[PDB]
Amino acid sequence: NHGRITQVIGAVVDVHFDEQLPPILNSLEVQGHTNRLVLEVAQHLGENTVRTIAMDATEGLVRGQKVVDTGAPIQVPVGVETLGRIMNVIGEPVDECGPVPAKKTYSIHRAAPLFADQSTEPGLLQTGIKVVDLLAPYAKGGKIGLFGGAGVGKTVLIMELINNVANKHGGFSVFAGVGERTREGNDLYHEMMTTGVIKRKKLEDGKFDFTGSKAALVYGQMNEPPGARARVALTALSVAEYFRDEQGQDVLLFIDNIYRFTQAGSEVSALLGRIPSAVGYQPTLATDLGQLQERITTTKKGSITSVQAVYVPADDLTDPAPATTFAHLDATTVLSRQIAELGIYPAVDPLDSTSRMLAPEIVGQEHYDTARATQKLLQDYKSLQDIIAILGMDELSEEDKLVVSRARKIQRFLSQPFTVAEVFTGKPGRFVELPETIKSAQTILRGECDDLPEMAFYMCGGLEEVRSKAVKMAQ
Amino acid sequence: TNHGRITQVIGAVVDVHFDEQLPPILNSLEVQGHTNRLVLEVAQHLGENTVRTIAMDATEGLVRGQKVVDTGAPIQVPVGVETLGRIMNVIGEPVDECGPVPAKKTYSIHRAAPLFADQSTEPGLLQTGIKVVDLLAPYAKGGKIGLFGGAGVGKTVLIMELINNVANKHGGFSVFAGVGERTREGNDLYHEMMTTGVIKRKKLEDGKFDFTGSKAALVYGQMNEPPGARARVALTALSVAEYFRDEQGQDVLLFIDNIYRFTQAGSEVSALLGRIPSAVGYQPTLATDLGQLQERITTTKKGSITSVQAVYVPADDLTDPAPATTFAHLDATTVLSRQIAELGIYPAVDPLDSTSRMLAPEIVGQEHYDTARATQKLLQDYKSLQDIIAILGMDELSEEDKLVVSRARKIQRFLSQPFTVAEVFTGKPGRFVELPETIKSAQTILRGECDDLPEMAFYMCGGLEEVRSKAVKMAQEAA
Amino acid sequence: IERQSTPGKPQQIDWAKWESQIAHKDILNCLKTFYTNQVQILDRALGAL
Amino acid sequence: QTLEGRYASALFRVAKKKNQLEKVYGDLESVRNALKDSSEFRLFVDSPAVSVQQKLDVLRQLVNRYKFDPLTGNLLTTLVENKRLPMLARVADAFDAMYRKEKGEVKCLVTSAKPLSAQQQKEIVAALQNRAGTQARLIIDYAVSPQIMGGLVVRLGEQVLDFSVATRLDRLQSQLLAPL
Amino acid sequence: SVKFMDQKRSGEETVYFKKEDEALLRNLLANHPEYDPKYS
Amino acid sequence: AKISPSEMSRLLEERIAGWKEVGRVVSVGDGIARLFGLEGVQAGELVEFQNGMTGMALNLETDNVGVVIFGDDRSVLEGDSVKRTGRIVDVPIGPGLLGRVVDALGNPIDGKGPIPAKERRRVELKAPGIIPRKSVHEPMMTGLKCVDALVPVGRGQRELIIGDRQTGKTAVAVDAIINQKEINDSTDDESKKLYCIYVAVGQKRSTVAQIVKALEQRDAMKYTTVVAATASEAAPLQFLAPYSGCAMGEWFRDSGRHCVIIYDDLSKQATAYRQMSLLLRRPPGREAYPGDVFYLHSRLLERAAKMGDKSGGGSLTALPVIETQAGDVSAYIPTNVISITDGQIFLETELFYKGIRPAINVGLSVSRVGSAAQVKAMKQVAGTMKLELAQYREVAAFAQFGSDLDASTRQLLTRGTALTELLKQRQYSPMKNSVQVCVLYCGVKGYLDPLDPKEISRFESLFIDYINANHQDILKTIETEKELSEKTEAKLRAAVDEFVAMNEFKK
Amino acid sequence: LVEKLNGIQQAEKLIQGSLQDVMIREIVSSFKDLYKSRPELHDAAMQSAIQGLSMDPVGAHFKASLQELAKVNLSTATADPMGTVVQRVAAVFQKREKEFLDTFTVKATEAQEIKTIVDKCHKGNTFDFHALSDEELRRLEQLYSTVNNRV
Repeated sequence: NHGRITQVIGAVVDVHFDEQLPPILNSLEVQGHTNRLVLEVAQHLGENTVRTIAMDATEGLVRGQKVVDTGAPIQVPVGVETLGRIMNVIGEPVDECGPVPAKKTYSIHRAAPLFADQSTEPGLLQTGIKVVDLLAPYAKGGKIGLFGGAGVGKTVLIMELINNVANKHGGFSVFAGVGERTREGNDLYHEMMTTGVIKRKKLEDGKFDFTGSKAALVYGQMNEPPGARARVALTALSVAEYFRDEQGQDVLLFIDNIYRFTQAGSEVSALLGRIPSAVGYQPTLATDLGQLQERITTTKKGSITSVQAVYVPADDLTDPAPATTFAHLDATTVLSRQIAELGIYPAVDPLDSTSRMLAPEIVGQEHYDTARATQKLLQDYKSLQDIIAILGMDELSEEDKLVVSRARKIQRFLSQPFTVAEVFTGKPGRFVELPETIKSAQTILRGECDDLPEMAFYMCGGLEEVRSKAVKMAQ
Repeated sequence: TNHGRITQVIGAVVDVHFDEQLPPILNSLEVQGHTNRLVLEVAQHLGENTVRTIAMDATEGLVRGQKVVDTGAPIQVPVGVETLGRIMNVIGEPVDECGPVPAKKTYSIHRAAPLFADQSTEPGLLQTGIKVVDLLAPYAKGGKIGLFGGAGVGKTVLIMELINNVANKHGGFSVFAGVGERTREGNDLYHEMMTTGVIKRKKLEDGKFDFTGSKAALVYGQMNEPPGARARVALTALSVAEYFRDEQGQDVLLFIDNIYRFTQAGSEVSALLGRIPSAVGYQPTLATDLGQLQERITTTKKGSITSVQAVYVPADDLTDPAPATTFAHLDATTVLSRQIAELGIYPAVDPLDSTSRMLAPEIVGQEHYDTARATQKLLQDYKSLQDIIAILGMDELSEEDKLVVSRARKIQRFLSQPFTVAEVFTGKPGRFVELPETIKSAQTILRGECDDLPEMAFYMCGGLEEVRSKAVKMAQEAA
Repeated sequence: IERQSTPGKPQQIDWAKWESQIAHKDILNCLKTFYTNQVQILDRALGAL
Repeated sequence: QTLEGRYASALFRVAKKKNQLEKVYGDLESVRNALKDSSEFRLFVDSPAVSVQQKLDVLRQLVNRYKFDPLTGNLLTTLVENKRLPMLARVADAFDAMYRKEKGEVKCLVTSAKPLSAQQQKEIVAALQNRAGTQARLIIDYAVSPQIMGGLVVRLGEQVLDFSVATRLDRLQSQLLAPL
Repeated sequence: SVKFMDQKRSGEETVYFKKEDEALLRNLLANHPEYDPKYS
Repeated sequence: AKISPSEMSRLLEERIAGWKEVGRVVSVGDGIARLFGLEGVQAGELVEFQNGMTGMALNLETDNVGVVIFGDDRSVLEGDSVKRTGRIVDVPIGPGLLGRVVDALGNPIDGKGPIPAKERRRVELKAPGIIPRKSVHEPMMTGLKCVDALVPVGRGQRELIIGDRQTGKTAVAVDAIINQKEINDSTDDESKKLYCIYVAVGQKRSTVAQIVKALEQRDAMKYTTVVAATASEAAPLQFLAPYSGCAMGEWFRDSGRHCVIIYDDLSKQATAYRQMSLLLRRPPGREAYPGDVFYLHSRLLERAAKMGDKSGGGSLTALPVIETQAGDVSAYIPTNVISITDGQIFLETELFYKGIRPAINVGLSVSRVGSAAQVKAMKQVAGTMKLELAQYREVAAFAQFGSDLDASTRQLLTRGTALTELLKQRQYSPMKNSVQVCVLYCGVKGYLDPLDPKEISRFESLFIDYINANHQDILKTIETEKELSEKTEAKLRAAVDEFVAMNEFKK
Repeated sequence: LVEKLNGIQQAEKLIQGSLQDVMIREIVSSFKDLYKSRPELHDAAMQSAIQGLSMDPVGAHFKASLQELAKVNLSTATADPMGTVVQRVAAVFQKREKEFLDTFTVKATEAQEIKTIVDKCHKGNTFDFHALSDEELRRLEQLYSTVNNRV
């Protein structure tokens, strides 16, 4: 069906159809335009008028231009041909390697799986990181959140988790970038082509053969309108739903800056004519997120493990966006700037971090008791911060001084040099198993490492490294 | 009677169209064709023979074009000695399930306050039997009293104690108005008043009832009711009391629970009525809507109304606009605190925030005035050592300062007393402390004739005899 | 033991419902026959012991 | 109800009272046809470069130079005084859509291609015995989604009788996809 | 700092005046035998 | 069921016949529709579109009508016909809901059969008045120790569970639900059985499935029902789910039976109401909420009540849950819900990580009903426990500075540490009332002061097994008489002495 | 047994659902073809609307196809795109019923295999014992754990 543009406001387009209207969420293609401008219907307004959000820039549009309704929502290809390939929100590849020769295409918008088609089986992941392996165990087939501000190490943590999981996974995987830097996107693409996660081969006739790849890529970055930022996670979720529905495989889904999914709505609803909520957010701030999250769930067919990085504006965890997002997660990891200023990396706050897979019916009772003792120790150390800042450690008793010593020691021991940090840290990476971490924590709590110094636990992994560093520092 | 048609419906706001003879503002309209009785109160005139009204009951089930009948007068509540011993709604309807009110008269809840020429009377002293109240914040017989406090500090408990210690001895009548409080509390108050003779219900063989005696009237606009009811139920009870004041010339008591709900019930509808919100969400017409109420509550040369209003203070913030404006309308003030109730000192009255217009040497003698001011000076001196004690310790304080702290702690524990209605919380019996006894005990404690006694002998007593008895008991049990 | 004597017998399925609610009624019959053939021998062993 | 609804109701009322109906009735059709055929009167109405005095002068010249009643002239002067001249077309549509109503309705109607004088007669007589309004001046149109079966709107808003093929088909299908 | 100082103050005062009340309860009945119910 | 060819085709043939109030959609957006027509609509009634979707009419404006949709707006197309059914929004009630999982409107989602219930009930109703009520005198056994002792709960109460995220809010309610299976199995008197309703607003279906699994693993579903209005479910369903739960509970309240209802994530209801009013263009207040939040929660919580002996004697207890941010209880929603409840159960992260689980702060937590909702045998111990814990809370902060104190204060510290280590509990491990009485007796009479704190966690368990093995008669006597005579006192003391003799600990 | 009956009931329900779904889809497609093909239906619909302004071929054709379907015995039918709506729908019917019975019944090939290769090769008059057999007895045991766990 043909329609005419009547009004244009930034990332919003008002269209007029004569004969028959299109439903909501339907796609429209603008014809008198340089690129392939796509509009997603959002509302109906009467007078056979429709409101739409543009997946690209509106510079060049005219009141009178012609628009064609495709009759269905946006369609992204699916199959094993999307593997080892980048794809924007409209499915168009921007890898400069050819088209996507996939048979089937799925709609960007799908209803979530029902209540009966769900299976909450408790598993664990081997991340190789001490803090999450001890105090916030990650759930195989569940959602994981990395909450943080700017410059605390979410991207580095996601790259480490990629290195330590996806390569040792075997199944498929997906990465979505929602308003992140193109630099780090290209870096991830090249690291995957290096590590074999993406296996590109150039045939003699210019074609390519990505057979052997184990990771898809979807990128809607900061250089994109809000309409092209609020519809990328859904594309990635369709690409993963094809795998975990038909192929039956277990998939991973790493997402970078899901917050942009809301930010776009914040820079769109004002133009769509909606009343703002407390801090300018939408009244649909909870439903627009739940309709995205409920599609992420383990079922009887397959499984999606998910790792979402959640921005926290102005270091405020009480913002509505992260407040709503906290309710949808199975595991949590809240990074802090106060701990990063101490040079500790990963700057994970083990008290704000939590999980559902910490109970003794999942992990053992030695693990549970060690985790709870560490949490008690760190809370008892936090409770003395004021009196230490004002008066000093001398006012404290000896039990409190021992507590402070062990808390500083276990803080410095919960710090790990990653492999991807070697470019700006120099020190080699340290994979760490869980029982070694548990033994080290047990010993540090008991008192078998009080003789050692405090700076001997900084970036050492296990305890043999700590003891070797204490030996070398004795000189 | 005119006839109108509902035009649109938005929550508790209803627009109505008349073909002719618009009703004045504040008039009452009855909806025709509804399940139960539904009354609307005109609030604004919008134009084109259209008015905007507030429903007393829920608008669920209302239809556009439904028919409406103007009554030609605002919400008229019945009045007389027939409302006594009985519970009433905002619209005068009974909810006690005992029959209809056979009143020979009705008064409009909307009236004009008494003018300046109708002066007050002398500041009569009111004896409640409470120590800190009778000492530091004496209640006036003919003036307004305020009980400010958050949740869990003992407001309705203090009102129940005041009812037990005043309303039963009072020879005139009395009124209670529950404005958006709990229904369990309403049931408990009704049962206790039926128990303690304040209500005298006598069922008859022919199915009727007889409330002869029963010097009390009850009005309820509780939380379950919508806005429009919670706002006007206070006017209803106040008209019921104004009747006894003006005509019968009686002295009247007027207890009100959670007057703050009035303001809340304004703020719930103002934005629907088209008003712009004020600073922190309250309505613009806060001060006028509260003063039109409060100015009707005053003593005149025909009668007197002693009022006692409980004021919810959200988050223990006295800077909120509602209590900030309500403070100026009161003769006696009583502010309850959580930091004191945490110490088990009940009633948790803050004597450094409680005030009273009556505490002056010409009304209460200098034996009372100087005693009260000395108590307040002692307590402020004790408050001005908390940081020194928390940082350095009692070792640094001189013996003068230690004496001060001891006497202040003893006063703190002594102002506590057990109420009769708190037996089901403490188990202890209740006390009635007269004012000369309070003044004697306070003078003694400040003079220093009880430093030999301990401190734990005060936290449940109603005099010095009980203090000495408790100290005696603790000394005997010590050996 | 306590578990398998607390509810007693709340299961006691009634084939009048399922014969109506199901349209095949060809394998349901043999299944019910198996059920009634096994419950007999169960109660037999029970009363025998 | 709406602004144009108010002005149309006022004009209907006053012309039912004092002057006549047929004069203003013919006037509204002539004015709408001039608006939809001239293609410059519309811009004259919408443009703000035209002063209020030039507007009133051109309107009075149209009054003198055409069969025109004083009621419509007062209507136009009021719409100019209140900056509602762009609402002319809308007002005309409302006045034609309850309404323009005592004598005879105007209705829209759609087909596939040219029908015949025979079934045209049948259509008009059937719609006339249904209406019982002795005057009906209709429209023909061509939209081919409703395949050939005659859909229309007898212009009073709450009667859009959708005698069509595809519409009944889709409604039936969506009905009979019900469960059991 | 606030709950800290408040609770420290409360505990210190409680201990101090508990000791003082113990001493006064020891030395009461001697200096004030007219109140001792043992002698009444 | 039925067969296709001979039956279904005949039925559809009989179904097709049709020809010749109603309205038409004018605007559509964000799960909300604006219609033109239907002048005879009741404010609050259900509305049906021509595609199976349902809606609820709220804003009866003059020109248009504002409907909120129970699903996605892709079905509505700005011109679709719309018809009113005349029914006010209502839900089914009965024992057919027990063991089943349903949405806000009574439609099941377990996937096993329909809802066999014939009688329905309106969602929004008038709460019962002052006369058909009575005082709260029966207790509601929560299964926990600190609750059942220091913050008791009655039948007819409305008690808030307020805390931060991941503090043990849902676990308290699930233990309250699990503790009732023994009480219900050991009787056939419906006046004594306690049925349960769990309303999950805003939760995710994975969490709801985990809760259903935890209950089925313990046979705690034959007396419960669940009402899941999750995040994917539209705002009107999240708005109506708690009222649907209260409607399902009023059947128990009115039919002489008892009930308990847990509204989980009650702030998501207010979020959804904000969403609806802002998309219906109603003006906001502060933090973008409307002014009708008080009338939103009062309507819901005033339906909890204890009825008199003439209205059957039933009850409906309420246990709402609230998540605060940074412990700010000075906010608008926590303040509103606190000002309309008969108690509070505060939960803290500091206490949750210090080792106190459940992390209930017994200072801020209160219960206005109190001892009236509490057994005499538990009163006797809990009074002393509250006094001792008050003293310990007063003194411990100063004591922790390493000062040297007398023995009368060292005893206070020892007993407070003992009680604090007694009130800890594992998740999904509730206990009977008699066992709580026995354990708190052991803790209060001084059989834990010399013992080491870390040992108490097994002193409890072993003692429980001992009194469940050899001293069932004491438990039965306490359960029946609901008091501690001198005989039971002496028997319990002797049992504790025998246990301490038979066993050995670090002190 | 109860879980088995719940599963079979749900399967029957979804079968009949998909059945009526396709029964409507195919009738609709058939009418969309026949209308555009035949000239007569146009003027018939014209006359129908005209007389309706005071049965249509759509309802007529629907009712006709339903009546022709009600007495078909879809078991006796032909392949998928076989034209006549009964031949279009009975393919789906039979295929879905086969994919049902293969999941809530044992297959005759599985029967025949063991009946003819495994069991009677042991012994006759009573089929006494089983040491006289290969290791594939273990496979027979696995077959047991399939069969009883599908039935």
